[PDB]
Amino acid sequence: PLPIQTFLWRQTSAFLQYEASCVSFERVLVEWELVQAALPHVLHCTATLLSVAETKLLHTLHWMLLSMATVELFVFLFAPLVHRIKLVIWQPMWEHRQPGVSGFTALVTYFDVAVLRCLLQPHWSEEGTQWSLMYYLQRLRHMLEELSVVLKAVYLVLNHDISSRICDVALNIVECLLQLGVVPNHRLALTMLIKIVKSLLRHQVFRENAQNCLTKLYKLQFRQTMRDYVNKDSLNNVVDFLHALLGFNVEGIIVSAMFKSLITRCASTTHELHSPENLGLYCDIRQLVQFIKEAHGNVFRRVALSALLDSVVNLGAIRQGMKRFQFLLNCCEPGTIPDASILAAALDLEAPVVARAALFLECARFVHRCNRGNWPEWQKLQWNAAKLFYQWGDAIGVRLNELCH
Repeated sequence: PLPIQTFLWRQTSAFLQYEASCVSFERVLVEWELVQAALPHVLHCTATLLSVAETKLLHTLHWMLLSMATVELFVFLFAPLVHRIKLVIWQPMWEHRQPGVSGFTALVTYFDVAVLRCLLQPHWSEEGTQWSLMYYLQRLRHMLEELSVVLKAVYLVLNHDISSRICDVALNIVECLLQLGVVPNHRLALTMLIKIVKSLLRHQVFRENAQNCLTKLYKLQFRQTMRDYVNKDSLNNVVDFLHALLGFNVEGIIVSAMFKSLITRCASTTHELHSPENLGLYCDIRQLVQFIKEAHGNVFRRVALSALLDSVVNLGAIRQGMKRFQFLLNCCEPGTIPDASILAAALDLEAPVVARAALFLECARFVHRCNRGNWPEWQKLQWNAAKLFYQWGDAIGVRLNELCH
């Protein structure tokens, strides 16, 4: 470094005129340590101007080219410019291959580490991202033709925002890494898969690939991490995930592992739930639970009767089970959640008497509310519930007669 540095800054002050500046800009450089020291200004200003001078700046850069921070700056400013320049570096770079300059193409990888480190930026211009991701895809393919930090970077960039192009390229690269066998980390990969599938003729093919990757990953903790994710992440995303997965085996295990915690967490939100703005969301959940009951979830019975399956008596567990039962019963099809058989058989089940009595009195209160007039806040279903109630009563009476008599 020498007192001349101010002159260099002056050049930036011209770019940060369009025609006049290029004359002296080319002259002073045309007329190795000084070249290296001056390269950052030239890279910055040419990137700024590009975002007849084009040819002059390109020639200046080529003359300059013919340490990690330098490549870092190079990538940050020139990655989005690839598609617009339309040669040793540009032509290979159009196909997402390493540039041919020997300055940093050499192997100790400088370009790779540069792109990886700078890609962590939260608001990189999207144009560059699409390139960088494709580059990684290509490199991974080359690896398969003849890395956890890459997964970490992809995960850190995915959360900020997702798009059709971004999600497609992310799915492709994640599939390529799974094919490579990077996973022996598991939590990150599963979370990335969740994020990718959360936003999905064109879409189905990738979706089929999505569940294929999910099945491949299933072979190797899954339940624990999923149970953590469902509670940690906001409901809207969880319900969107379930809608995408099902649409209204992997589905069996995921539901059997997640439904209990989903109901548990959603139960303690009634005040937010009733607010009209979010009412639409509730509708989705209804379908979800209905589907779980329709033909899929036998776990529904076990989750519904949790209060007496997880059993001095444990007050907290039974209270949580009853909270879940309250949410489920008041959710859909009044008088349909507990069938006649379960109520009739509840007398003899080898479970704490308190739980059975609580279930009976809760059904009693539900029937009382139905009588008073206030069904769930929304008919033929009114008449149907009468038949279900009569079946309940007949079964209970038959059981009582058989037992006592």
